[PDB]
This record gives sequence, structure tokens and C-alpha cells, in this order.
Amino acid sequence: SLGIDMNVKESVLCIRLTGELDHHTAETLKQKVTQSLEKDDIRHIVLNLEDLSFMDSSGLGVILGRYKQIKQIGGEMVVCAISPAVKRLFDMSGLFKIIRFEQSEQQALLTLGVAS
Repeated sequence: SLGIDMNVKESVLCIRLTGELDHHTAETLKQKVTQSLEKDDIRHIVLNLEDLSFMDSSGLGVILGRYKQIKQIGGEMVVCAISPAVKRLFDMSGLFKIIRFEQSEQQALLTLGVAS
């Protein structure tokens, strides 16, 4: 199974995903794209998965494809909830810089490092 959560902060909508990260769970975010494609003003992203299990390269693109999509709105792309056996996905891709990840600690910078 997979969960889903959404929060707003100054303009950053935190998305708490709990479950699996696959083309199945990655889909949920897929729809969150169209919505974010044009929400209204210029909000911010704030991903954070506490229930990281499978997480394959299924949503890897769904997240990468958003990075350039989220910035297309006029904001920034943030993502946390990494791991010593999960960051290897982006560590091998070498595009981690395009995903700019952290480690919980980013909980603050997650807000987009621009908002209080």
C-alpha cells in the first residue's frame, strides 16, 4: 500500500508520502504534476517519505521529470528522506545535483531554503 499527505507553508506544499515508490505509487505524484503545473501563484515543494521501502527507478523519473516541471512554474524542487541504500539511485545516476537531496536535516531547507 501507499499513503499520501499534503501541507502548505508560506507557499511550500509538503507532500508526505508513505508506502512504496514505484510506477504505481509514482503515479500519484504524476497527477500532482498537472495540479502543480498551474496551481495559481508560485508555491514551493517539500517532499519527505518516511516509509521508504522499495523505491526503485520507477518514480525516479517521475521525480526528475518534475524537477524541471516544478521549476517551470517558477519555484524550486526539493526532496528528502534519503538513505544509505536509497541515495544509491541518484548516486549512480550522477544527476543528484539535479535532484538536490539531503537527510531529514533538510526538513528546514526542504521548505525550499527560502521561507522563514
